[PDB]
Amino acid sequence: KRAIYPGTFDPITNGHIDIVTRATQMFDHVILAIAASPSKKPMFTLEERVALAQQATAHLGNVEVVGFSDLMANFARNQHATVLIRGLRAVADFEYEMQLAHMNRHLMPELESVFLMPSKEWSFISSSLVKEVARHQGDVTHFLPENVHQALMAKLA
Amino acid sequence: MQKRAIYPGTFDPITNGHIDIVTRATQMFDHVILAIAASPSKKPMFTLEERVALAQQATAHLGNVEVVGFSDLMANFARNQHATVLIRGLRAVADFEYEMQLAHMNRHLMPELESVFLMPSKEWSFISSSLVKEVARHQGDVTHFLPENVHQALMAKLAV
Amino acid sequence: MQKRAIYPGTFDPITNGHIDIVTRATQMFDHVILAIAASPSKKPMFTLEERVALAQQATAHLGNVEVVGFSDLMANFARNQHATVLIRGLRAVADFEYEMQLAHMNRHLMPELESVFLMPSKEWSFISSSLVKEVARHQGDVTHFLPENVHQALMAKLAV
Amino acid sequence: KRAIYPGTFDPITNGHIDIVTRATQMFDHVILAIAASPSKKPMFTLEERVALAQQATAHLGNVEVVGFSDLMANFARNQHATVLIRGLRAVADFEYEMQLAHMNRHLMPELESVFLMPSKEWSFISSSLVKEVARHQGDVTHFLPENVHQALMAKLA
Amino acid sequence: MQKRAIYPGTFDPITNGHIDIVTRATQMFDHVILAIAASPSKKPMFTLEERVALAQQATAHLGNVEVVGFSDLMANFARNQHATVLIRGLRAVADFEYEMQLAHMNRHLMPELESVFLMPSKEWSFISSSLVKEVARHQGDVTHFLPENVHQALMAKLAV
Amino acid sequence: KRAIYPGTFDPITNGHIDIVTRATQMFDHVILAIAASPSKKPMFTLEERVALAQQATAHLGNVEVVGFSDLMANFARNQHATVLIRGLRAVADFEYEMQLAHMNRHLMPELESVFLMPSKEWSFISSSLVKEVARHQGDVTHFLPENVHQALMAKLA
Ligand SMILES: COC(=O)N1CCC(Oc2cccc([C@@H](CC#N)Nc3nc4n(n3)C(=O)CC(C)=N4)c2)CC1
Ligand SMILES: COC(=O)N1CCC(Oc2cccc([C@@H](CC#N)Nc3nc4n(n3)C(=O)CC(C)=N4)c2)CC1
Ligand SMILES: COC(=O)N1CCC(Oc2cccc([C@@H](CC#N)Nc3nc4n(n3)C(=O)CC(C)=N4)c2)CC1
Ligand SMILES: COC(=O)N1CCC(Oc2cccc([C@@H](CC#N)Nc3nc4n(n3)C(=O)CC(C)=N4)c2)CC1
Ligand SMILES: COC(=O)N1CCC(Oc2cccc([C@@H](CC#N)Nc3nc4n(n3)C(=O)CC(C)=N4)c2)CC1
Ligand SMILES: COC(=O)N1CCC(Oc2cccc([C@@H](CC#N)Nc3nc4n(n3)C(=O)CC(C)=N4)c2)CC1
Repeated sequence: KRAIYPGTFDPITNGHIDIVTRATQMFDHVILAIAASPSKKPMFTLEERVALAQQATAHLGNVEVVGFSDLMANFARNQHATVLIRGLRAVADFEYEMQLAHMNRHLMPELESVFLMPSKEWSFISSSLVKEVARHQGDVTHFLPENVHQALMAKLA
Repeated sequence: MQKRAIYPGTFDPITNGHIDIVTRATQMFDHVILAIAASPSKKPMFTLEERVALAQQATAHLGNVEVVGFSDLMANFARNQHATVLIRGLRAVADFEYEMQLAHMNRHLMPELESVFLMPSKEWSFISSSLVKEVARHQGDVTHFLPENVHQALMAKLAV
Repeated sequence: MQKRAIYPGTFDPITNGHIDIVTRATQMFDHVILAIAASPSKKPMFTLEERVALAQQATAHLGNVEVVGFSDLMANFARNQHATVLIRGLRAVADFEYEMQLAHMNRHLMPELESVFLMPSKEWSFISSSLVKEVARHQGDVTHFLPENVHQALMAKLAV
Repeated sequence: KRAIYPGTFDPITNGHIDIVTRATQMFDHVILAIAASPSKKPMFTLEERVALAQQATAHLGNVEVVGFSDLMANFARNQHATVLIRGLRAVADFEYEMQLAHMNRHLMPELESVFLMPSKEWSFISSSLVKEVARHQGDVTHFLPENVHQALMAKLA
Repeated sequence: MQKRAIYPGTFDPITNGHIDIVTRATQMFDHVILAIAASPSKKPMFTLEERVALAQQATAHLGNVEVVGFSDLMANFARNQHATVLIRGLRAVADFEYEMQLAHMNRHLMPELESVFLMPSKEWSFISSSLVKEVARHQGDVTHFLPENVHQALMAKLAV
Repeated sequence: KRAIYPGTFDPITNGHIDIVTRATQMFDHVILAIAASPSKKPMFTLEERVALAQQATAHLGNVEVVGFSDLMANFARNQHATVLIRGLRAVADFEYEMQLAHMNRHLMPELESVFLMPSKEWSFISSSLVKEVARHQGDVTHFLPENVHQALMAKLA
């Protein structure tokens, strides 16, 4: 059973670590898939985001970190994945996830969208919120893996 | 991994929305327990025996579904059944809010039970057993939203 | 086009929020049926006869409003009345969710009945008949939210 | 009875066709009004969006497609429209529509905002979602009128 | 400014979520009235005397909290108590919608009473007295969500 | 008791005047704090926004208008404020406010986030909505203090 956990992960947070960890306890192999997403002008390049997520998930033996520029549904089919993992946060996210899931069901009917709920600890966090706090020199050590926190400080320095 | 998943609810009666969710669950987990609550807060339209018999007949074509009644705390029953995945459907915002509140409570009760939310077909996202019962009680056509055996049982129930 | 619109509900009692919606509906459709549900799920504070009489007096200044009681499925009554437009007010998110679920059900029941959502004045967006009744029962001033005849009937009802 | 159905329609989808069709069954004349909206940098020019919507609604005899750069409420008054049609989709849209409706009621009290619900078939779709799928080469033929699907493929080619 | 704030509710029973909110309120206002509704719509699990005694013992460490029962309209009681601040907790969207509707009503009833919304710790955002009671009734562990005296009273109540 | 009311206030509206007035009836001293926010490309410079808010709140004796580029929580600590005022509007805002409040509680546990509800009169308005109406020449005199309405007309002229 293969699952894909896609997103921009700019950068990967403890919220994302929590969701991917939960996914590895349910599925034999989890592909953490990072969207190149040039249109959103990410803070970190695709190569940097992949390296950070690789280092942050190295302790999980059944996680594979990959980058993609393809249509989500085509990438999932090409990874032989039948499960798509997304974390639920707020109503805006939930409504957007429902749009993506109905669209993905039209593109790949056998790809099942599965929603996980992160720990209360990471419910309110996002990569954007952590970057905004960090841009104004606020302490974000609690919200990120060690390697990511160092890379974020270095990027803003 | 040989995963055991639980899909709990009152299923009063089981609808095509429930069939959709349980079918999706059987496609990703080895064994699915469709768990029927014995004693809901409000008296159900269908007795537990009727709910269990309707759900069994409506899921008989799914080889890895087991329909079982339960009266314990859902998490206590899931633990006893060795289920490590809890399945719930999410139709709209109202569901999202309530299901998130239940998921945090269940994680406190049974941390090893993972809550997994699936989304039903657009065809069933606006239906619930309550809405179907209300429409049928008030003389509206609900045939499209139910398995045939449930449509037959509901007509018989409303006729008396 | 000579459109017939239906504005259904329990109207227990009719409030200034309902007056606002029905007034807007009369400005866009030739004939509006303000349809009162005979037998709601919970016993209403006002009997059907009181609800109909209050609604008639409160809308008497609107020439193209007809107040009528109904006990059938709302869509069955709309079809029988030759109404092709169903009017509902949308106050907040809770309304939006429930009304969308009802609209999909009604489209299945009567595809030729179009659901049209109107938004009340900011003055009435936070009120409901239930909230007005709860405030008045607990000795709060609700005069501003009701037509004069309803204010009189509610005071008489609570006095006994 | 004249109704106006405004929006950016960049490009017009089957969701928009469904709403305008429902509007023509209720009102004698429907103006489908396209906002020039240069600030949002549309994919299609105003002239292209008007031509696409004209072709896609040609089978509906009581639809008139026009472009506008004016304040919505002023344009509606100048079209002798007393009804404003909007389709409801998600909570974010509904909350935004409520803000526009209260603002429009202050600018033109006699302009009644009317909300329609699209078919379940088009509930999750938007022009942005269709463009995003198409930008990554996903099949969007189901979601658009034929002429629009050809114009979108051509624009991205 | 010597502000008097009111924190009203049914508190059936008082939870750690309520303790969190009242503690935050005591940190910003000179005096806080934790106001307990005498006669809720549905019969409470705990009598008013039990709710008041539990709330008093659970807030005894807060020097500027006064626990009082009330049966009037909340705004009428707040006016009589010279409270100018009304405290309510906001956990999620469902709360936000209902609390906004209540706040507009209270502003109409008592314009000089300002509604102030506080947000509880992440630890209690998914809990309510109703959810705690439902979990405990169905044999689930709720010790973490309650003050010790409430945990003791709830176990005694469910045992009989 | 000192409270801080932060935001971008680009420009300050009657919705903001209503919230700050309510705040001054509850707290001895209210700091209305304007975020420099260059990343959002505000219509008005920080100096213009501060001058407008100063003039619009001059009739309230216990309001101090200041600009800031710092992390919110650090600015509040440095102002000796223990209360943070935010107005509630829509679900999107409420969900975003909950994220900020949990983040601020991690950065400054003693800073209590307090939410006020504006008058029904200003519930649907925002600085963005007023600017959008004004950009298309719609009458926004009802929604802004006199000095702000003049400055907005002048800026767009
Ligand atoms: C259920 O999950 C998803 O459906 N996702 C896809 C969107 C998003 O990840 C991105 C973000 C930016 C760009 C991309 C690009 C690849 C690059 N570069 N592919 C892509 N495929 C899509 N896209 N975009 C959509 O916008 C909508 C859709 C149904 N399919 C993905 C989250 C994951
Ligand atoms: C995530 O799902 C859920 O959390 N479930 C449980 C609630 C509900 O199924 C019911 C309905 C009625 C009664 C019951 C009874 C058994 C009987 N008879 N057990 C039960 N277990 C609970 N209960 N009640 C709650 O009230 C809350 C909670 C967290 N756990 C279950 C849906 C499934
Ligand atoms: C879009 O509006 C609605 O859908 N309406 C119908 C529900 C409600 O008005 C009531 C209330 C109580 C009872 C009734 C009774 C008549 C009596 N007595 N008919 C009725 N028709 C229904 N009903 N119930 C439902 O429960 C659901 C549904 C889709 N159609 C109507 C609001 C209007
Ligand atoms: C109820 O509908 C609406 O109220 N609408 C207006 C907004 C939107 O269509 C646009 C989009 C971009 C720009 C425009 C421009 C024209 C161009 N170019 N006119 C315009 N008039 C407005 N605008 N913007 C607002 O932002 C708010 C408001 C109350 N009135 C319209 C949807 C329709
Ligand atoms: C903003 O808070 C609130 O608005 N409150 C009031 C409601 C509720 O506390 C109750 C619960 C049950 C009964 C009561 C009784 C007293 C007894 N017994 N008074 C009361 N006052 C009200 N009531 N009911 C309403 O139904 C609506 C309203 C605006 N004001 C209060 C929460 C606090
Ligand atoms: C509860 O309120 C808030 O928490 N606020 C902060 C965000 C927002 O005001 C801004 C807007 C733009 C930029 C800024 C800059 C200063 C400049 N320039 N400081 C800042 N501090 C933050 N920021 N951003 C975040 O994005 C998130 C966060 C928890 N703290 C503030 C509203 C107030």
